[PDB]
Amino acid sequence: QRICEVWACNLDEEMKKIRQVIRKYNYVAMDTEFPGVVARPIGEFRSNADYQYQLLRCNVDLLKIIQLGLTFMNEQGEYPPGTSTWQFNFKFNLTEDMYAQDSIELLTTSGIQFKKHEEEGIETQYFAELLMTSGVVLCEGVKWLSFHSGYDFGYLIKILTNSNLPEEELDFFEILRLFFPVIYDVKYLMKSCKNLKGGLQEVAEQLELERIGPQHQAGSDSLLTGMAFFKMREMFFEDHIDDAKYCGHLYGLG
Amino acid sequence: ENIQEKIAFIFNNLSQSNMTQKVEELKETVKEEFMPWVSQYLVMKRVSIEPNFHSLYSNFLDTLKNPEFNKMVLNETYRNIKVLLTSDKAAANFSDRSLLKNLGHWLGMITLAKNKPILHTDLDVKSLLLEAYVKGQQELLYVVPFVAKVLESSIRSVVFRPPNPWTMAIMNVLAELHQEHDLKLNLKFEIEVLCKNLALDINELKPGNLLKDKDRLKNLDEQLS
Amino acid sequence: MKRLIICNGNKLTVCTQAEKYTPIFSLTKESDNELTLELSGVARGYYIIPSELTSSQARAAHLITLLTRAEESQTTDMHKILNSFVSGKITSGSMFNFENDGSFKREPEEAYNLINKI
Ligand SMILES: [Mg+2]
Repeated sequence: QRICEVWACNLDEEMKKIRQVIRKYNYVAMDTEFPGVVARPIGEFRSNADYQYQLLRCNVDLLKIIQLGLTFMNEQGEYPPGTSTWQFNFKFNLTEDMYAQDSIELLTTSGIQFKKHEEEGIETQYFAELLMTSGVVLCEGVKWLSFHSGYDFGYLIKILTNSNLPEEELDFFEILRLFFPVIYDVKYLMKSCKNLKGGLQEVAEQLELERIGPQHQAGSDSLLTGMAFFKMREMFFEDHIDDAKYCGHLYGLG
Repeated sequence: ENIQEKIAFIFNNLSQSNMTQKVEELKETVKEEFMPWVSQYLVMKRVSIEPNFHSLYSNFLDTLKNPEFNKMVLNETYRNIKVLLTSDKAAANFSDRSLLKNLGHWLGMITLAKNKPILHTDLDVKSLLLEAYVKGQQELLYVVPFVAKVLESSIRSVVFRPPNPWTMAIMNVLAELHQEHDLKLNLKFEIEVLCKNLALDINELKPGNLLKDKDRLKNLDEQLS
Repeated sequence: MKRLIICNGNKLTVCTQAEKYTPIFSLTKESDNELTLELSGVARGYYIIPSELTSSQARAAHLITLLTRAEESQTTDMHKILNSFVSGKITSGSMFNFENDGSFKREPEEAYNLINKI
């Protein structure tokens, strides 16, 4: 069972395993599933990277996260024996909540059970309380890997702070460097990588990575991000990633 | 023993004016081998009995800028807290109950105020409150004042400010305790003061049903004795 | 014929297509908590609000039902925006695009790029 599907019943039991994994396996590849984009900001913006935060702010504050996948690796790119990925399935009502129909249609095809989410999902406030003291956030030595994670980290900050996103992009990143001191966006690193273009699935065919788990789900996508980072780091970055050039930069934001 | 009298001399005359000078005095006097003894001396002999000089020593740690020494101090703080928690909770040990308050105040300043968490594997605060409730009334005298001193430093943290999900996790457990008709008034008044310190309203908190789940209070991991 | 909702702080304006749009009504959040309904030019001579509804949010949700031709017992994506504004969940200036049936405007290509991270 490489990917463990976490519900409200086994969240506390699976947090005990996570709290011991992070000590040895400090690289966290992650991905989230969210119901899409339904809102656009009003006004004129001085930059395209400022409109992207206000568009990000407009939607994270209104919609809620559906899934989160966490994959743990070490500096050598190796996985814990047994389970390396955890898929956290949060509470979501398809009648009382706001969503984009094209996103719900595209998530239903992947295999997301929206009736289980409504009845047996996790509360994000209880998950954030458990995640605050686990050692996965706010702790030195933990490196976070991601792929086009503007929306993914906005939803994480939304539940970790239990409030709306900061009105300014400067304050969003100030609180981002506190919970996640090190962030590697694989899509941002691909700009310096020759011939690497496309989405997660498109780019994990130039690197020749075979996916484990169902597509377009947080657990399997986060696992694919982890193999993408360590393979791309091996060919293009010579097994070393500059922290002064690539750490903390999210794709589109900035 | 001559070096022992010089570590006590450094901390005896510490102040905001000579803090930078005395940080250098420690470095040229105490070597790396004797560093674990200094962390033990600072927590046991200074932090535990001197609540007024806590920002002085917290600023000393920042000025010293030694991450290895900061982990020794944090590990020694947890070691000393757990010695008091797993002890004989007599009703006349007024001094042992004051040591836990001073160590709790110190712990929050070096973890919460520095935007650092109190790790679950190091000290599980929420289950400490639930375990003390079911153990008895003397265990609540040790834990509620100790927890209230730890959460005082949450207001000075942009991460652990009251809107934090983890801070209201603890504050909602204390709201359940405040609703108990058996909790003594001296402990009810301490929870009310903590709410005023965090600029919170005790009436606006959301107490759950954590204290009525007897099947969950039976398999609690034991941090007290 | 699409619809649009703009939330510019304390005001929620509902407009219909005409890509120009003409406002239908605006729901202003007054000082303490009061909502005020202000129908547009040709709105009072077009829509009749039964006397059963009294609150400004009940007549706003009744006009959205008349606009989107939804059933008597329904909550469209336009109602969800109205219910979020009245409870103060929309705290930033945003526009919402809707279809004629009140659901959020369909963007098949944008949703493909979001899950695929293209
Ligand atoms: Mg995904």
